[PDB]
Amino acid sequence: RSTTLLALLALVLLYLVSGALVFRALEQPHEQQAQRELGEVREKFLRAHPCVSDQELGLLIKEVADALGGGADPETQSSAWDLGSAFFFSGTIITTIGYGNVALRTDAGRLFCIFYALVGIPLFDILLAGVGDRLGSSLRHGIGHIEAIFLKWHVPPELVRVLSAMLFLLIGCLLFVLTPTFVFCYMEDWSKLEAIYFVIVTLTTVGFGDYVAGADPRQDSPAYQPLVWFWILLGLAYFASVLTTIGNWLR
Amino acid sequence: RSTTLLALLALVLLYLVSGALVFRALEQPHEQQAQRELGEVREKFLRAHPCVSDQELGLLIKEVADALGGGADPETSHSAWDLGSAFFFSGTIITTIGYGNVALRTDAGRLFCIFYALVGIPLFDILLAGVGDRLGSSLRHGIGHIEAIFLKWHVPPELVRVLSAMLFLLIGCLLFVLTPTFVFCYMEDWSKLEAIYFVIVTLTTVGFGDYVAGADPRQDSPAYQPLVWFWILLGLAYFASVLTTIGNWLRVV
Amino acid sequence: EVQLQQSGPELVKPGASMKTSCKVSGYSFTGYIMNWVKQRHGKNLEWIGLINPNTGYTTYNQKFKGKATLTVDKSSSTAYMELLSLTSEDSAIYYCTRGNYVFDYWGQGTTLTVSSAKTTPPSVYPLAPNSMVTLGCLVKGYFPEPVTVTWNSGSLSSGVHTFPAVLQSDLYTLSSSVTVPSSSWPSETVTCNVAHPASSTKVDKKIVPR
Amino acid sequence: EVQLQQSGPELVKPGASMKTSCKVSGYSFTGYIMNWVKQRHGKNLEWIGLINPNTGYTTYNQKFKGKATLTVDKSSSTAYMELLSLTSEDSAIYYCTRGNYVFDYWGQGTTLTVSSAKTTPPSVYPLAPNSMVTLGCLVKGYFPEPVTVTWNSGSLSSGVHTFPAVLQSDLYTLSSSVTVPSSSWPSETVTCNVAHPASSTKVDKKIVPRD
Amino acid sequence: QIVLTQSPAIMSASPGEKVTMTCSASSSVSYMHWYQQKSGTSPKRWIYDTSKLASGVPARFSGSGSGTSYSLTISSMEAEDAATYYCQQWSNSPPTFGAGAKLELKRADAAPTVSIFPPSSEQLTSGGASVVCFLNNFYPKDINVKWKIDGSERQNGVLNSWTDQDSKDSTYSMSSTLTLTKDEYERHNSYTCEATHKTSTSPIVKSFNRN
Amino acid sequence: QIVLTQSPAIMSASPGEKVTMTCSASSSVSYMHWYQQKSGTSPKRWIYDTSKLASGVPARFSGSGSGTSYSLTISSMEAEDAATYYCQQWSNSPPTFGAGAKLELKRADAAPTVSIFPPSSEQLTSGGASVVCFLNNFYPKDINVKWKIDGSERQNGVLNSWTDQDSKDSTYSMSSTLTLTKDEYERHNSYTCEATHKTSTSPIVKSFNRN
Ligand SMILES: [Ca+2]
Ligand SMILES: [Ca+2]
Ligand SMILES: [Ca+2]
Ligand SMILES: [K+]
Ligand SMILES: [K+]
Ligand SMILES: [K+]
Ligand SMILES: [K+]
Ligand SMILES: [K+]
Ligand SMILES: [K+]
Repeated sequence: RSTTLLALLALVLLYLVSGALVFRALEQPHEQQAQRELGEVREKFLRAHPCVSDQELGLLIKEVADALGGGADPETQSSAWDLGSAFFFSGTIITTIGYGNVALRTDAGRLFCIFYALVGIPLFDILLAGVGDRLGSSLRHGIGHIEAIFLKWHVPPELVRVLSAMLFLLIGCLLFVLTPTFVFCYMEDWSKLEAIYFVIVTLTTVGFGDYVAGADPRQDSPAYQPLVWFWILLGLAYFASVLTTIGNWLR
Repeated sequence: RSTTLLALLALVLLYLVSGALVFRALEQPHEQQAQRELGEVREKFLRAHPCVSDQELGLLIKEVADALGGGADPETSHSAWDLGSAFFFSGTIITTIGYGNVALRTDAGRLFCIFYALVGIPLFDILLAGVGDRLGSSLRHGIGHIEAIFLKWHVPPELVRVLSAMLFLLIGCLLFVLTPTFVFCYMEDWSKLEAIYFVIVTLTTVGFGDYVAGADPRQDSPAYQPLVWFWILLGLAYFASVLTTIGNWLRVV
Repeated sequence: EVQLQQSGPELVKPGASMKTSCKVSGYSFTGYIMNWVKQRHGKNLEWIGLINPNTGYTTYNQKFKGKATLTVDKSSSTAYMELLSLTSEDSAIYYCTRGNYVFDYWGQGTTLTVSSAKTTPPSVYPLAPNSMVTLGCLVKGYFPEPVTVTWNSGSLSSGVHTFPAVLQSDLYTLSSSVTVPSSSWPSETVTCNVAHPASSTKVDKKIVPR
Repeated sequence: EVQLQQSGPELVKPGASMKTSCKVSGYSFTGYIMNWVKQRHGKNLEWIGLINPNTGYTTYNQKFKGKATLTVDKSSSTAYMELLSLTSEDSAIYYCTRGNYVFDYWGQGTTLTVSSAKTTPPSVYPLAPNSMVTLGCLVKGYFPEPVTVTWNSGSLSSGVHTFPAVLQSDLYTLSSSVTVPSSSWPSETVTCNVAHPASSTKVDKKIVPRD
Repeated sequence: QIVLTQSPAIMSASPGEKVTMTCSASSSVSYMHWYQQKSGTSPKRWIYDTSKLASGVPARFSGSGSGTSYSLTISSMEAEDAATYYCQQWSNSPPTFGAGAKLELKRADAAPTVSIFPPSSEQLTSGGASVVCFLNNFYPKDINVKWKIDGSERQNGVLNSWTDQDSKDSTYSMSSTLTLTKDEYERHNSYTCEATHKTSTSPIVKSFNRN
Repeated sequence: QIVLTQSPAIMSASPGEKVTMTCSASSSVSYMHWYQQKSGTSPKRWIYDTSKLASGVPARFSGSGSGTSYSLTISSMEAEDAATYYCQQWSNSPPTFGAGAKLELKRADAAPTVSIFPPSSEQLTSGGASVVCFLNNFYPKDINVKWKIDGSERQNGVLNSWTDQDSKDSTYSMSSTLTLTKDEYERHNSYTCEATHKTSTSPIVKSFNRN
């Protein structure tokens, strides 16, 4: 309906303007302090080294920024495309998570990544819908055995569907939200908040890439980074499968 | 169907292992470039400014990194949580593009970003499916004018359904996959390849964030960032109409 | 003892260019940033630009971008400033000063004068008309600066003023004033001694009572 | 003309500290980074550390972290190095050198000698045994370095090899060989002249033949 | 181009008085610097990094501030403190200065010692006529001069010239000069120089007849 | 941390010969620097930034390389070029050096003038016995000395000492010294200094019997 369509556009617009106000209010004070800190560092360095003009120290930071931007590490003077991480990177494309914590340098890689995505993403959407319908069948089928006890103890059959659906989402939430966050909390040395943030940013396929599991230069955990993708598959299919069963019981 | 699903699983696994071999082969030789460039910058700075020890220029870069890490921009506006860029950032969440070219520092912002997404993404998927059906309806009726031309030239009407579907994907490919790339090519000062890469990375909602239009208020053409917001909505909606008919034909066959 | 020693005052025709210099000492030329500052008839100081004498890097005030060209000579530890297609607006004092945040040592300054005026000697005219009497010397229609006015060859030093020169139709004009007891004039002679070094002029004028 | 002028040679007990100095001139002290380099027995050069004389910043080689303390005195435009709890292994030449990527100017060097040895004068022993004949002087068990070996008061100077000293258990020992025509020996007296300035010792030893 | 605003541009103090001049920045600034300039001589760094004294500067001078508002303060004004003070900033390129605050000494009011002088015989023969008026040794600087040719006021071909505050008596002096063609001068008979100072609501007037 | 490896440590050249010294780094570096050191003197910056010549350095010298493998080359050797060359690196802190390559002048082979001396009467009264052997004016430097007491070889209590290349004749000389207690010396009768040089497949052996 054109009336509802425009009301929806105004709703989403106010939802973004509301988000914009909040993120600014929470983030901008930290950003502007960071800016003051950069300037404080420049002023302190000029006062220490007089053979350096303000404007020359300007170009250094610009050039240093751009190298850091390209993924250069301040700590050293001198693998993110080892078979493990390259497999993982390919996984971030077809899942449409796209962390981008390691980005492509070659025109070859970018041109390839285009066709890789246009073939890969829809091929994965078929597997996702396939595992989604399969995984959803198994849990609703499996819980049906434990659900049987509560129906016989004479809880109304419309409310046992809700109790089963609650257990259905809580067992899945346990296995594909809480389990992973407690895992990543210990494995990556994140906070319980940083872990939940990553998990949800990942399963929503927003995939900011500020936090990536297995990214850590130190870790020699070869099975770990690919095996995180085994979770991502199950989680996204569950995320999908439950929201589509929600959609059926709504409409 | 059980048998097919694993056949499809094993296909996708070999499709990733195959991708992993390719990306490695192309990208691994240019892993070290950025680090070499940073070192090249340090070594030239030392050669030009002798009152500076290697170790002192070391701490500068670490301190500069930490400020840039906290969201600082090399100054020579830049505010990335001004209402314009914060509105844009909010949009990268609900679209599930999530560029991450500007990342959240506060735990408050991260905790907020969770609930913002869980309510925002599905709310947007409804408007996307809504604008998807509406724009698709208008377009297929618009092609109804060229369908009339093909019918008068006495061409089988199912060939006209394919010709219209081809024109349907080419007319919007012109407006959402070519027009933007030629726009970004001139506006961002990217290469024609860099532009198509961004466009497709964006519309696929992979949103690496290695390339972003940005939505930062500027002039020379102030009517640019407003039309970039609008484009992603229309472009994502355009894909949806297409990928549902391709997705519908692939799962039934 | 750190020291910035600028070249003397320059006088150039409108449209011509100018180069002035600044030789440093007491420190290492190449060790610090050199700046140039314009002060325009004793009002707010304008930073023209800087050069890193070690790297040769130069940034200018956007205002001076086309006017100024900074260069150094590492060997003679001298900084140069060159101003191009000069206008009457460029007539100012120009300082070389050292610093990358504060200008810690300055040169003595150099005075640029943009003017079509020829070297003209002055017309020294005497100004003659109580306990005290005030006499004067009008030193007018001379170029360039400076003239010096002395009285009875420096025998009168107290009660002496010399007003600053002002442009009177493309040339300088000041007058000096001396105040002596009225017993001394015209009882005894009061001559003013005016020197214009630019024209090798040294003219004396007795104040004759009217 | 740039000039790094190091303090004289230091000679200290095992366990004591040394502090050696390096005065620059011909450039601006504070303008450039000062480093110190150890050269042991004319072999592989070790960078000890650097100081930015302007900022006072110091980095050390992990090896020298505990031993070395770099300081400057901006007023006298002098760099100092101090070595602590010295062992036999610290006996080396030490250079102050200027640079933040290449060491473009070096001092003349300073020679550290870590030793329990007291000022001991040498024991000059004569080495007496073809047209040519070789005689010699054994200069043994003396401290510190060096001794001047002369032959017939520097009059006999060609055909002479005064060999390098060696520390044989905290005491220096060298030999000198002189080769003269056997016309001259023992026809004409050949005395070797050993002088040890540390002990104000001047010993002459005539090479007299075996009976 | 961060704007520095030094208001007021002129101020005076008796010796022993506390002076506080201020400098507000268009946008925030981490440190402000100050310069003292005495007429005839280049500026001299007075205070840098907001509150740090350059070597010569006596202790009575002091700096402070933060953000957009900084101040230079003299605890107890001296004669030798009388000068122009400029605030500078290099927290952003390009560096910028204030207008300057000119600090004059305050003294007892003094009336201008007015004196009018007719055109010389030398000058009249050359075709010119310069009538000079000296208003000498008055305080404060606030003064108005007017000319009258036979009581009808004249303001065309007048040029004025003020001195800096006398280093010796802290007074000001100025010179108003009516420059005429010999013709215009010989037309009229009486010439008057009218000075309006705060020392008298009734003007000081010196005059002469061409007779 | 970064190891620089200069192999060979020794090499020789006649004047007019092309000389090529090498420096391979444990890991990559952007630039290599080179130093010339002569006995008596501190190192001198010879080539910096890989191929750039320092002030005095004559054009026959040139540098080259990239990554892990650099070289210093003399187009046409001179006499004055004979010295020790060190490669340096500061592409990672800490800066590091090679152990250095000694360049000797090449000449005609010469046999050692071997020369044995028994203990002096002077030294035997003190209770010591030093048996000195001079191996004088030989080329090349490669020589082996063995001590034999009544035919039975002895290696304990021997101390050797080489000279640098004679500046004019380009030969080497060394001094092998068997230091014994008078008792050990008086036990045995015959003492031989056996020298093994390239100049003879049959070794040069000077001997003496105690009577
Ligand atoms: Ca920012
Ligand atoms: Ca913005
Ligand atoms: Ca000139
Ligand atoms: K999606
Ligand atoms: K994404
Ligand atoms: K997505
Ligand atoms: K990023
Ligand atoms: K993303
Ligand atoms: K991303």
